Amino acid sequence: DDFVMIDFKPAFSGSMKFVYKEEHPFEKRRSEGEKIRKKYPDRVPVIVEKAPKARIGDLDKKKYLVPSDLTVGQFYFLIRKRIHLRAEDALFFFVNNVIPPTSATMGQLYQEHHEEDFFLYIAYSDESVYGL
Repeated sequence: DDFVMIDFKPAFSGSMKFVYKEEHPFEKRRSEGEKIRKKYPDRVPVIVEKAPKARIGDLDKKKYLVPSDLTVGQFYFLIRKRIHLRAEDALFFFVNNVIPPTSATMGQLYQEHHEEDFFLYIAYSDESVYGL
């Protein structure tokens, strides 16, 4: 009866390339993701990498186990400190090529955007457009 109301996404959404995915075979990632979801069900596994062409410090660690109820805004706050951003430095996240809502929880993002390996992938940048 009723129509499913589909939300619009830009044409380039889902075009996120990650070095992590190139360096770790899919089935190893997927096996790990399944296991870590069972081991820590109140956390979500997240890969965080610099966006292509970003001009910003690199993280020493890419793999994060994040409480599901942590907001995107709180994750910004933590990441800024890990790379010693200055007060005037910008930081943007992208999930599937789109800046996620600052008020979303990481668990909400995970539900909507996790990949088939059971990981959520977040790119970060000094720029507000992914890969610019």
